[PDB]
Amino acid sequence: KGKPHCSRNPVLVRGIGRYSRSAMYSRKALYKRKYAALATVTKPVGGGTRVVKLRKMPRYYPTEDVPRKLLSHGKKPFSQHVRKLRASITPGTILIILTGRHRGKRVVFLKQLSSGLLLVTGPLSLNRVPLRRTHQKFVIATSTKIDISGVKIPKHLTDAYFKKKKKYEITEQRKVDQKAVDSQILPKIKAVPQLQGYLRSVFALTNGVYPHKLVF
Amino acid sequence: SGRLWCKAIFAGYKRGLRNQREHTALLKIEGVYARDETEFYLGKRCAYVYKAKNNTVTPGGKPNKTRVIWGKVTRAHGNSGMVRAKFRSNLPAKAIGHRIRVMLYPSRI
Amino acid sequence: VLKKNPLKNLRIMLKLNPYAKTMRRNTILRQARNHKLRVERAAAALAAKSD
Amino acid sequence: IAHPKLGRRARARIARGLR
Amino acid sequence: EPYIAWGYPNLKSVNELIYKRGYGKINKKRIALTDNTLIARSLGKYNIICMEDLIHEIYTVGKHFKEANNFLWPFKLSSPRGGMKKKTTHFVEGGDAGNREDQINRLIRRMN
RNA sequence: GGGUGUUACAGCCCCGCCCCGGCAGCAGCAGCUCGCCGAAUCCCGGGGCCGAGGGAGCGAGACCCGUGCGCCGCGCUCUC
RNA sequence: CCGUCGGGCCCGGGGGGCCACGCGUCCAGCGCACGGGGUCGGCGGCGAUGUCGGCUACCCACCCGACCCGUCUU
RNA sequence: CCCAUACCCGGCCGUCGCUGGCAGUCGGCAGAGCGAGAAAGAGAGGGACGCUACGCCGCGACGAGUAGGAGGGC
Repeated sequence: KGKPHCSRNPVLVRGIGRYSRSAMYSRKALYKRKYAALATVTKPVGGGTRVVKLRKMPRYYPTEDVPRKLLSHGKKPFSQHVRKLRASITPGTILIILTGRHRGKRVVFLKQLSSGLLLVTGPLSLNRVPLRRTHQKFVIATSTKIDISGVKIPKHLTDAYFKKKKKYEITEQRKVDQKAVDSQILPKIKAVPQLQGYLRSVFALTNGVYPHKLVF
Repeated sequence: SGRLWCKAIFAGYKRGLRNQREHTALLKIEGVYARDETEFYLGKRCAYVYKAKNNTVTPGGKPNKTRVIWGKVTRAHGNSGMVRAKFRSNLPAKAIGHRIRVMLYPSRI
Repeated sequence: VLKKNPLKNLRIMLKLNPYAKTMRRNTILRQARNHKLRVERAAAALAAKSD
Repeated sequence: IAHPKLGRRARARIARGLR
Repeated sequence: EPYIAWGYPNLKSVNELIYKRGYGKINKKRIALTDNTLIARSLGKYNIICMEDLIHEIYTVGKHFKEANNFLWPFKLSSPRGGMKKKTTHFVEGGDAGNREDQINRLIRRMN
């Protein structure tokens, strides 16, 4: 019995510990600790009693089967993956959607979701975009920001809250969460001159405009 | 309600002087005229958009007459502005000198 | 067996050269030590250019 | 210690080191 | 001399060649060195039981170099990334053939 | 512009004594005045192409029949 | 006698790192993973009379290549 | 900076080599191993596939060709 103490040595580099395996021995107090070394179920029946067996043999065999495959190690299912992020895309940046039906719109980033998709939400009263997921790949991170460090984003919204169901109707659940978050961002974007006018615009490329030549 | 791609001319295939390898396309994007300017465009998804006679189903739309060939920018070519692209189908030769789009969405910004 | 590069792939190297662990456990504490000592001398020079 | 045929008696001292 | 480009290798130059391109001639079969029990199985009669031993025998030419060096398959280096100067003439007269004494380490970094 | 000559109201170069005068610093983010390198070398990011192979076993073992994340290899926690 | 970030498990004597850990006598299980070759226990669209797919096999177009075979003959 | 059928890496076909491996499918007459750097002993007082052995399987290396020779043609 004992509370599990967190790992002593911090990760210096991925794969390499900060302390050697000798200093580790002198660190866990290992010097003073030398440890010296179903299926049958009986059920009565109205006679006698019969002994049922769990998981009886299959009743069908295919004419041939595929062999079991070898075992790899590094492969993890998607839910266990590590979710990266561009360092420029901090909470408060203004993004630009590039692929969806809301392309060209200067949408406002709030937070990261557990699936790596960005919870981006331009003010619906400005950009006509709701609380929306968006893959961070298809997004240009502009160098403009707003301090949304005091905004209270709900907790019940998650990668299951924006998951498609299966004629799309706006639930009242959406509308209450919409105006709740817009009631906190809309004061914080009108604190900057022309900022609400900026988001109402749509991004486009004119003649002589080269994306590599310009910078965001 | 605006353009969301950069203009790019399909110059030719990756050729030698007496052999051409049609699984690679040389792209000339407007404005970029040096290798150091191509760093922005590496990996960007490109598209040769044409239109034909019969109708084709459209992702998120009605059957139009336009069709595309999707590709991507692989690596910078030459010493000034050109770049190599690789498409899912080797580009038809009747697209030489025609406008193909390079988008922005696989962006590293 | 798919040959992996011991220079790129760390634990392939440690399967062959187990001393490379402490070789690389050092030369990082040392580099984070000389980078520390460099910064202090660069900081102490700005105190000599004022007085 | 790293010899099979004539290091058996040697590395029995380590086996008690875990004990 | 017109066909080779030789020189004197560096300590790092040996490490990269044995690790990245090291293949042992085990039973007349080119086999990669992904495990030390492939060396110690064949070179164990010369106290070489690891790769650092095998490098120590090659780099510091010892009295078991011959069995050690014949154990390694000839290195299949790649084409020189960066381009040669001139394949034909001697290194002294601008070319690349001949004894480029210490500069052979630069050639390895690109070909390896 | 020319003449003169020795710092003059500019500078340049050489010798010795000045602790190799002293002080930074150092093959220099004055990101380029000129080298060769890494057991005296490590970190990090991006782009491109590929994923061939498919019964590797673990443990109760004779006091028991389970489980298929398993060899090598690195070190994590607990039995303080 | 001087020199050496010398060599001798840096000979012996008066803050940082060590694949160093039993007494005595003589001269073991759980998990993480740069680990014996890819997986997802991740998703999205369009689909009944005009659309979907058909490398190839029919026609046409284009870029690149490409002189007519058999034979005797250096 | 450009590219050869050259070199490196990866896939697939075939040939060649290892005169390679497999009769061990040894199951309540059972007890699941012989990848192990080191001349020799796990010695006795209910359970997928397979192995047309002229079959199946694993490693390496290699591949131009007239005259000509041989082999295989479900």
